[PDB]
Amino acid sequence: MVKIRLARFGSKHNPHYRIVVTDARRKRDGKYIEKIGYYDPRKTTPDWLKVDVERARYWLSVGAQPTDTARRLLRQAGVFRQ
Amino acid sequence: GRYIGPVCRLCRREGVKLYLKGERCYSPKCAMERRPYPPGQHGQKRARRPSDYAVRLREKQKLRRIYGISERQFRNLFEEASKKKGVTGSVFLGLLESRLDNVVYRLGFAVSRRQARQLVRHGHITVNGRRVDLPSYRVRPGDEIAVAEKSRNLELIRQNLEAMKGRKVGPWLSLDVEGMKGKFLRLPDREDLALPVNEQLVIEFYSR
Amino acid sequence: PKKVLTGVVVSDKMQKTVTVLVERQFPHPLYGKVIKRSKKYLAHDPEEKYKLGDVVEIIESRPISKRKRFRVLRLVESGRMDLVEKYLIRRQNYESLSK
Amino acid sequence: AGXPHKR
Amino acid sequence: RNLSALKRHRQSLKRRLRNKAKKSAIKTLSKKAIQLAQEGKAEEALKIMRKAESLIDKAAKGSTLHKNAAARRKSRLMRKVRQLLEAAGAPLIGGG
RNA sequence: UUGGAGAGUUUGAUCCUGGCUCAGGGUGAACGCUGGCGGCGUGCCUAAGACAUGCAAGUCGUGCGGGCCGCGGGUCCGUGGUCAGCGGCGGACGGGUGAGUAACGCGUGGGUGACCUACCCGGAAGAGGGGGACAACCCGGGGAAACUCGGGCUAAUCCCCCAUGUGGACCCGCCCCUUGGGGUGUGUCCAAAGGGCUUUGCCCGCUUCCGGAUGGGCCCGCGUCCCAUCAGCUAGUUGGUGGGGUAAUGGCCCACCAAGGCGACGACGGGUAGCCGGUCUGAGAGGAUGGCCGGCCACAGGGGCACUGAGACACGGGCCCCACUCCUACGGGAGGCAGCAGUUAGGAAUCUUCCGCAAUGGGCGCAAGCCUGACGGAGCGACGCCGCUUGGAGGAAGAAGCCCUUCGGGGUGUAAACUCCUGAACCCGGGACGAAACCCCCGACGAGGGGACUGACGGUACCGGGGUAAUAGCGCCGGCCAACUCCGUGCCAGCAGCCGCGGUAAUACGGAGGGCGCGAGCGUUACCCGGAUUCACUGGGCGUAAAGGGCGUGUAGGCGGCCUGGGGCGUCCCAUGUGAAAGACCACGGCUCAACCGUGGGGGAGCGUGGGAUACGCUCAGGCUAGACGG
RNA sequence: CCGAGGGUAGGGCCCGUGACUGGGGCGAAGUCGUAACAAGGUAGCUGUACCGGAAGGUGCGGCUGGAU
Ligand code: SF4
Ligand SMILES: [Mg+2]
Ligand SMILES: [Mg+2]
Ligand SMILES: [Mg+2]
Ligand SMILES: [Mg+2]
Ligand SMILES: [Mg+2]
Ligand SMILES: [Mg+2]
Ligand SMILES: [Mg+2]
Ligand SMILES: [Mg+2]
Ligand SMILES: [Mg+2]
Ligand SMILES: [Mg+2]
Ligand SMILES: [Mg+2]
Ligand SMILES: [Mg+2]
Ligand SMILES: [Mg+2]
Ligand SMILES: [Mg+2]
Ligand SMILES: [Mg+2]
Ligand SMILES: [Mg+2]
Ligand SMILES: [Mg+2]
Ligand SMILES: [Mg+2]
Ligand SMILES: [Mg+2]
Ligand SMILES: [Mg+2]
Ligand SMILES: [Mg+2]
Ligand SMILES: [Mg+2]
Ligand SMILES: [Mg+2]
Ligand SMILES: [Mg+2]
Ligand SMILES: [Mg+2]
Ligand SMILES: [Mg+2]
Ligand SMILES: [Mg+2]
Ligand SMILES: [Mg+2]
Ligand SMILES: [Mg+2]
Ligand SMILES: [Mg+2]
Ligand SMILES: [Mg+2]
Ligand SMILES: [Mg+2]
Ligand SMILES: [Mg+2]
Ligand SMILES: [Mg+2]
Ligand SMILES: [Mg+2]
Ligand SMILES: [Mg+2]
Ligand SMILES: [Mg+2]
Ligand SMILES: [Mg+2]
Ligand SMILES: [Mg+2]
Ligand SMILES: [Mg+2]
Ligand SMILES: [Mg+2]
Ligand SMILES: [Mg+2]
Ligand SMILES: [Mg+2]
Ligand SMILES: [Mg+2]
Ligand SMILES: [Mg+2]
Ligand SMILES: [Mg+2]
Ligand SMILES: [Mg+2]
Ligand SMILES: [Mg+2]
Ligand SMILES: [Mg+2]
Ligand SMILES: [Mg+2]
Ligand SMILES: [Mg+2]
Ligand SMILES: [Mg+2]
Ligand SMILES: [Mg+2]
Ligand SMILES: [Mg+2]
Ligand SMILES: [Mg+2]
Ligand SMILES: [Mg+2]
Ligand SMILES: [Mg+2]
Ligand SMILES: [Mg+2]
Ligand SMILES: [Mg+2]
Ligand SMILES: [Mg+2]
Ligand SMILES: [Mg+2]
Ligand SMILES: [Mg+2]
Ligand SMILES: [Mg+2]
Ligand SMILES: [Mg+2]
Ligand SMILES: [Mg+2]
Ligand SMILES: [Mg+2]
Ligand SMILES: [Mg+2]
Ligand SMILES: [Mg+2]
Ligand SMILES: [Mg+2]
Ligand SMILES: [Mg+2]
Ligand SMILES: [Mg+2]
Ligand SMILES: [Mg+2]
Ligand SMILES: [Mg+2]
Ligand SMILES: [Mg+2]
Ligand SMILES: [Mg+2]
Ligand SMILES: [Mg+2]
Ligand SMILES: [Mg+2]
Ligand SMILES: [Mg+2]
Ligand SMILES: [Mg+2]
Ligand SMILES: [Mg+2]
Ligand SMILES: [Mg+2]
Ligand SMILES: [Mg+2]
Ligand SMILES: [Mg+2]
Ligand SMILES: [Mg+2]
Ligand SMILES: [Mg+2]
Ligand SMILES: [Mg+2]
Ligand SMILES: [Mg+2]
Ligand SMILES: [Mg+2]
Ligand SMILES: [Mg+2]
Ligand SMILES: [Mg+2]
Ligand SMILES: [Mg+2]
Ligand SMILES: [Mg+2]
Ligand SMILES: [Mg+2]
Ligand SMILES: [Mg+2]
Ligand SMILES: [Mg+2]
Ligand SMILES: [Mg+2]
Ligand SMILES: [Mg+2]
Ligand SMILES: [Mg+2]
Ligand SMILES: [Mg+2]
Ligand SMILES: [Mg+2]
Ligand SMILES: [Mg+2]
Ligand SMILES: [Mg+2]
Ligand SMILES: [Mg+2]
Ligand SMILES: [Mg+2]
Ligand SMILES: [Mg+2]
Ligand SMILES: [Mg+2]
Ligand SMILES: [Mg+2]
Ligand SMILES: [Mg+2]
Ligand SMILES: [Mg+2]
Ligand SMILES: [Mg+2]
Ligand SMILES: [Mg+2]
Ligand SMILES: [Mg+2]
Ligand SMILES: [Mg+2]
Ligand SMILES: [Mg+2]
Ligand SMILES: [Mg+2]
Ligand SMILES: [Mg+2]
Ligand SMILES: [Mg+2]
Ligand SMILES: [Mg+2]
Ligand SMILES: [Mg+2]
Ligand SMILES: [Mg+2]
Ligand SMILES: [Mg+2]
Ligand SMILES: [Mg+2]
Ligand SMILES: [Mg+2]
Ligand SMILES: [Mg+2]
Ligand SMILES: [Mg+2]
Ligand SMILES: [Mg+2]
Ligand SMILES: [Mg+2]
Ligand SMILES: [Mg+2]
Ligand SMILES: [Mg+2]
Ligand SMILES: [Mg+2]
Ligand SMILES: [Mg+2]
Ligand SMILES: [Mg+2]
Ligand SMILES: [Mg+2]
Ligand SMILES: [Mg+2]
Ligand SMILES: [Mg+2]
Ligand SMILES: [Mg+2]
Ligand SMILES: [Mg+2]
Ligand SMILES: [Mg+2]
Ligand SMILES: [Mg+2]
Ligand SMILES: [Mg+2]
Ligand SMILES: [Mg+2]
Ligand SMILES: [Mg+2]
Ligand SMILES: [Mg+2]
Ligand SMILES: [Mg+2]
Ligand SMILES: [Mg+2]
Ligand SMILES: [Mg+2]
Ligand SMILES: [Mg+2]
Ligand SMILES: [Mg+2]
Ligand SMILES: [Mg+2]
Ligand SMILES: [Mg+2]
Ligand SMILES: [Mg+2]
Ligand SMILES: [Mg+2]
Ligand SMILES: [Mg+2]
Ligand SMILES: [Mg+2]
Ligand SMILES: [Mg+2]
Ligand SMILES: [Mg+2]
Ligand SMILES: [Mg+2]
Ligand SMILES: [Mg+2]
Ligand SMILES: [Mg+2]
Repeated sequence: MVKIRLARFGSKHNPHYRIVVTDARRKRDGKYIEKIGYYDPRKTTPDWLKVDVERARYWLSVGAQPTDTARRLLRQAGVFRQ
Repeated sequence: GRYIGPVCRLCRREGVKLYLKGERCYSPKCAMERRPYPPGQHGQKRARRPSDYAVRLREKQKLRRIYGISERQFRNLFEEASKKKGVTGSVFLGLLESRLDNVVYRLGFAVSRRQARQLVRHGHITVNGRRVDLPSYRVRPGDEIAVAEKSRNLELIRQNLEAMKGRKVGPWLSLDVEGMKGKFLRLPDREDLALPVNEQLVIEFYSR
Repeated sequence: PKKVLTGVVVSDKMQKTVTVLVERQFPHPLYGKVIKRSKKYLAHDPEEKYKLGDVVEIIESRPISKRKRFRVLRLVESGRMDLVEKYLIRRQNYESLSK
Repeated sequence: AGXPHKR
Repeated sequence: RNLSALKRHRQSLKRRLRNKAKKSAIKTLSKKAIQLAQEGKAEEALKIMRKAESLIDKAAKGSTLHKNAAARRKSRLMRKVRQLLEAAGAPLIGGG
C-alpha cells in the first residue's frame, strides 16, 4: 500500500522528519512520491509542524494510509476537520 | 591552540608596533621602542632587499598576529570573504572584527585580545543575555555584549572598566560603563579602522 | 509520441520487410561542426508495396520480430536510386579496406 | 585425460 | 537451525500436485476435443470442449492459471475446433 | 560579466623551441615523529579468500483440531496460557556486496491498440445447498544422530461438485474506433468462508466485476572507455508462415519456406569498468572520479534448475552437479557471514563477539502485543572537518645557562623567575528536549473533546555551587622559498623535488645557538586536477627547433559562385511538460559558535509537445556567366 | 528432446619461465685506433651495395646542411 509517514532527516540527536507519501515497501529515508510537510519533534523553532492539508487529503482520498504518529500530526493540523 | 608564546618578538620582526600586551605597550618598557629590530643573533645586521613574496607574507603574519588567530581560522575567514559579495578586502576585515574575543577587547573589557580571549573563554562574557564562551562567535549587528552578572564584581574587570571611563570607542560600537554593557552597532567600514596593514597585499598573498 | 523517422530504402530482399536508411545531423559536442550520422532500420512492409529508392517515413511500433521495431508509415518520394548508390558504393569500398 | 594423454 | 520456511515448503508441494493435476486434465480434454474436431464428430467434440472450457476457468479461480492464460487457452481451443469442423458438418449442439 | 600570477633548469652570454621540476587544492588513505578534550562525520580500496559462536523474519487462538499445564466445577464446559500440526499473511520488503556486465545495463526523453499489480481506496453485486482429504494424535519397524517409513481416526477461511450470474472470460456476427480500444446479440464457461462480539444489528474477514492509486514488465530515439599491431562478422544467423510459450510484444522457443542480417558513422575480437544524482579540480571549456548518502542494475561459495506465488527462478526457501570444510557411535549426515559483531588469511591499512526497540520505519494482528543487528544510540581509531585547552596582566637597559664576538659587546628575552588576577580538568547538587500517539474515557469504535502508561542514549547533555596554572610537537632556513651563524667533517660520512651541495674557513652534510612556518598536529609516500596554451573547442603548431605524404590520379567524405521562388531539416524566438530528494548556491533559523543540521528562494542545459521567424547553412524548382570545362 | 557439467580429440589467444643467444641503456679516472666538428688534415651528409678489429672505407647516384 501507499503510505504517509515520517522520513527522518536532520543529524544525530537532531531529529527532523518530513511528513511524506511513499510506498510502504520503500526504505525509510528513500525516494518518496511527494512531500506534504515537515515536522520538528524537538520544537526548536516557532513552526515545528506544517502540513499541506489539501494534498494530505488527496492521497488520503485515494487510499494512502498514515502512520500512527503521522495520523496525529495530520489530526493536530486539522486534516480530519468535518 | 593559539600562539601562546613570547609576543614582543612578533612586533620586532614585523617592524611595526603591535599592541599585544596591554599597558606595557605604552610604557618605555615596550621592547619595540627599545630594540626595534628583528629578534635573534642577526637582528642588528643590515636587512637585505626582501622579495615580493616576503612582503606579502609579512603583511599576512602582521594582520594575523594582531588578532592572535590561527592560520586555519584566518584563511577560512579569508575564503568566506572571497565568496561573499563586494570588495573582499573590507569584508575580511569586518568578519575579523566581528569575532567576540575581538569585540570584548574593542569594548575595553580587557586590555589585550589575548586577555579578552580568556575572558570569553572563562565565560565572564554574555551575548544578548546568554553566556557565550566561544572566542570565535561572529557578532552580528544589534547584539548586546555584556559582562556576566556572576562576574561583574571582579578586580580585573573593574580596573579595566575604570580605565575605560576615559577612552572613547569606535563609531560602529557602543558602551555603557556603569552597567558593564556594550552594543555592536554595525559592520565596520574600511576607513573606520586604521590597521598598519595593507589588506590588498593579503589578498595578493593568497592569489598565488 | 511514437518516434517518426524518414529514410530511403536500401534493401527489398526480405519477405515483408525493407531496410530504411535514416540519417540525422547534429553539431559536434566539442568541435561544434555539424556532422552527419546514419542508421539502418528494418521496417515492416506487410503489403510488400515499397521498393528500392523510395524515401519513406517509419513509425515506432510494437515488435514485429527481433530487430524489427518500426512500421513503414507512408511513402514520400520514389526513384531516389541516387542515394542507394551512395550506400552501395560505400559498402563496396569496404573490400579495398581489408588485409 | 582418459586414458594417457599427449599433453 | 529451523524456520516456518519448512512449512511453506511442505505447502508448496501440496499446491504443486494440485496445480499439476488440473493442468494435466486441461491438456488432456483439449487435445481430446481437438482430435474429435479434426474427425468431427461435431457433437462429441463440442461436448468435450465445454468440459475443457469449464476446467480452464475453474483453474483461474485459484493460483493454477492467470485469467489471461485461461482466456488465451480458451481462445485457441474454440478457434481450432471451428476451423476443423468447417472441414465437415454442422456443430449441432453448443459453444458457438 | 565576481573570473585567468608564475618560478628553477640547455648558454661565456642572448632570443626561441622544448622537456623535466616546484609552489596550490584534493583523499574511504597509509608511514614516520608526536598527541590533551569535545562535536559531527567516517573507517577491508587487498582474497566476490576461508570461516568458530550468538543474533539478523516472523506473526495471527477474532480461521481449525489437539497434546500439556495451571484456573471456576461435572472426567463435562468455559478459561488462561504453552507447544508443535493444519490454515492465513509476511518471508520477493528491508540489510550486504561490486564479482559479472561496454548492455536498452545506466542516463535522458518517449511508446505499450502488446501488459501485470498482494495489502490500500471508491463505486456495483453477492455469499445458497452437499461432499472430501491430510497432519497433529493412536499403533508398528530403523537410527549415534539427522531423523523417516508404514497402517488407522478427525476439524476448519484447507480441497471439490451443484445452484445463483450484477458482472466477467471465450469463438462467430454486426457498430464505433483503429495494431489486441470501447460496444452489443445467440450459444458456452467461472463466484464465495467463515470467525468474534455488546445481536431483527454492528465489526474484522470472503466472493465476481469496474475504476483509482502505487510498484513493476516489455519496446524504441539519443548518450555512455581503451586497442585497427582486432577488418571483416553471422545458420536461429536475417526475414516470412504456422504453432508453442508468457501478464504481454518478439527467434523468446520449435517446424517449414525465403537468403538474408551487420561492418571504417569501427561490425567481430581483445582489454578494462557496475551506471547515475553527484564528487574533486579548473577562469571557464575541460580533466579526473563514482567510497559514504539517494536512484537503477547485478550477484548471494561456483554453476544449472524450476516450484510455491500478486510478485522470485527467491542471500538467512527447495532440487541436482562440482570444489571445500565438518560431526560420526565409522553404519552414516551437515554447512554456505557480499546481514550485525567476531576469527583467520592476504595487505601499507580499515572498528565493538556493545545497548535498545524509547524514538522513526517494517511484518503480523480487532486489539493488547510479538518479531525487527532495518533503525536509534553507545564503543574503538587525530582518518577527516569543526570547535576548545595547555593561561592572563604585570615584570630589568635586561639574572643564570647555552650561543656569537672585533673581547668593547650582541643574542635567546618579558622569555623565565617573581607578583597578582582568572580557573582545563576534577568534587557536590539538581537534571533534560527527543514523547504522544496506539490504548481507555465521553461522544457514535467517526469529527472533536479530555485522560493515562512508556527513554536505550543517561544520571548523559545542560544548569547551579565549589576548584587546581594545568600536554607541545613537527617540518624547514643554498636558489625556487619565509628563515644564519659557530663547531665537527674533508668527493668521507652524508643531502637531494629540480638546479645542484661535500676535495681542510660548507649559510646545502652532522650537531648546536639563533631564525622561519604550522600547531595536536607536522611531515613523508602513493594517487587525482591545477599550473601544462605540454592533445591547444575556448586555446598550439610543421623552411632551418619534433612535424608536408617522393610525385600524380582518383573512391568515400569534408567543403563549395551570382540572382528568384517553395518547403522549414539545421539555426533562432515564445509558450508548455520533464529535469526526484540530497548536494552546490543565496537568504533566514536551530545545536552556546562552528562543523553538522532544519526552512524557503533562484534557476539552466538536454529532451517531449504546441506556435512562430527564414537571413545563413540544407533540400527542391527556375534563370545567369565572373569558377570550371569545350570550340 | 533440451540440459549443469564430466570426458575424448584438435585448433586460437594471452601470461610466466628456459640451456643458450642478440643487441640496448647506464656506470670518476681500463685497452685500440682518431671517424666527425677548422678544407678536422681524403669537404660532409646520404640511399644502396660490398668489404674491413673498431670507428669506418670504397663504388653508383643524390643533397649543400660545403670551405675557398
Ligand atoms: S607593543 Fe611594545 S610591548 Fe606591547 S607587544 Fe608590541 S613590542 Fe612588546
Ligand atoms: Mg552524541
Ligand atoms: Mg520497491
Ligand atoms: Mg573549510
Ligand atoms: Mg563564577
Ligand atoms: Mg589558487
Ligand atoms: Mg496423459
Ligand atoms: Mg488466477
Ligand atoms: Mg600559477
Ligand atoms: Mg620560466
Ligand atoms: Mg644546468
Ligand atoms: Mg645546447
Ligand atoms: Mg652554466
Ligand atoms: Mg656559442
Ligand atoms: Mg666563455
Ligand atoms: Mg630560455
Ligand atoms: Mg615548455
Ligand atoms: Mg620551461
Ligand atoms: Mg600537491
Ligand atoms: Mg599518524
Ligand atoms: Mg558521528
Ligand atoms: Mg565518533
Ligand atoms: Mg576480509
Ligand atoms: Mg575507491
Ligand atoms: Mg572490495
Ligand atoms: Mg587464495
Ligand atoms: Mg583460505
Ligand atoms: Mg534478539
Ligand atoms: Mg482458516
Ligand atoms: Mg502455534
Ligand atoms: Mg534489497
Ligand atoms: Mg549499513
Ligand atoms: Mg559493512
Ligand atoms: Mg551501503
Ligand atoms: Mg561490478
Ligand atoms: Mg567487450
Ligand atoms: Mg567493441
Ligand atoms: Mg544501450
Ligand atoms: Mg532508454
Ligand atoms: Mg527511462
Ligand atoms: Mg502472497
Ligand atoms: Mg487490509
Ligand atoms: Mg465436512
Ligand atoms: Mg469425512
Ligand atoms: Mg500418516
Ligand atoms: Mg535408521
Ligand atoms: Mg519412529
Ligand atoms: Mg492415510
Ligand atoms: Mg446483437
Ligand atoms: Mg457454477
Ligand atoms: Mg458457496
Ligand atoms: Mg527495450
Ligand atoms: Mg547506443
Ligand atoms: Mg506469430
Ligand atoms: Mg535466438
Ligand atoms: Mg527451424
Ligand atoms: Mg532454409
Ligand atoms: Mg552508423
Ligand atoms: Mg575481465
Ligand atoms: Mg575494481
Ligand atoms: Mg566489475
Ligand atoms: Mg586549464
Ligand atoms: Mg569551483
Ligand atoms: Mg565515469
Ligand atoms: Mg555507490
Ligand atoms: Mg556504512
Ligand atoms: Mg549508492
Ligand atoms: Mg550465479
Ligand atoms: Mg565468501
Ligand atoms: Mg549455490
Ligand atoms: Mg549461484
Ligand atoms: Mg503459481
Ligand atoms: Mg534474481
Ligand atoms: Mg528468501
Ligand atoms: Mg536458490
Ligand atoms: Mg548468509
Ligand atoms: Mg536432499
Ligand atoms: Mg552401522
Ligand atoms: Mg552418509
Ligand atoms: Mg546410504
Ligand atoms: Mg541421504
Ligand atoms: Mg545439502
Ligand atoms: Mg543446501
Ligand atoms: Mg561480517
Ligand atoms: Mg573484522
Ligand atoms: Mg590481520
Ligand atoms: Mg600480514
Ligand atoms: Mg561503524
Ligand atoms: Mg521499535
Ligand atoms: Mg516509513
Ligand atoms: Mg512501530
Ligand atoms: Mg495492522
Ligand atoms: Mg527472534
Ligand atoms: Mg541486539
Ligand atoms: Mg548504527
Ligand atoms: Mg582506523
Ligand atoms: Mg577526535
Ligand atoms: Mg605573559
Ligand atoms: Mg644591554
Ligand atoms: Mg638584552
Ligand atoms: Mg643572559
Ligand atoms: Mg648577556
Ligand atoms: Mg521526554
Ligand atoms: Mg499498534
Ligand atoms: Mg459509548
Ligand atoms: Mg553527577
Ligand atoms: Mg562550573
Ligand atoms: Mg566560581
Ligand atoms: Mg575563588
Ligand atoms: Mg605557568
Ligand atoms: Mg615547510
Ligand atoms: Mg643565499
Ligand atoms: Mg612554500
Ligand atoms: Mg629566504
Ligand atoms: Mg685528503
Ligand atoms: Mg670520516
Ligand atoms: Mg642538501
Ligand atoms: Mg617535493
Ligand atoms: Mg678543519
Ligand atoms: Mg668550517
Ligand atoms: Mg674551499
Ligand atoms: Mg649551516
Ligand atoms: Mg636545504
Ligand atoms: Mg645544517
Ligand atoms: Mg583542530
Ligand atoms: Mg598527514
Ligand atoms: Mg591555481
Ligand atoms: Mg589542458
Ligand atoms: Mg600534472
Ligand atoms: Mg605531456
Ligand atoms: Mg608533450
Ligand atoms: Mg585550435
Ligand atoms: Mg608549439
Ligand atoms: Mg614535397
Ligand atoms: Mg612511400
Ligand atoms: Mg566527391
Ligand atoms: Mg554539400
Ligand atoms: Mg553557398
Ligand atoms: Mg526548422
Ligand atoms: Mg535536485
Ligand atoms: Mg545568489
Ligand atoms: Mg541548473
Ligand atoms: Mg524543447
Ligand atoms: Mg513542430
Ligand atoms: Mg546433446
Ligand atoms: Mg551442451
Ligand atoms: Mg562442454
Ligand atoms: Mg558430470
Ligand atoms: Mg591449446
Ligand atoms: Mg646477454
Ligand atoms: Mg692502463
Ligand atoms: Mg680526424
Ligand atoms: Mg685523416
Ligand atoms: Mg677526411
Ligand atoms: Mg673522411
Ligand atoms: Mg656510400
Ligand atoms: Mg676498400
Ligand atoms: Mg661520391
Ligand atoms: Mg635528386
Ligand atoms: Mg660549392
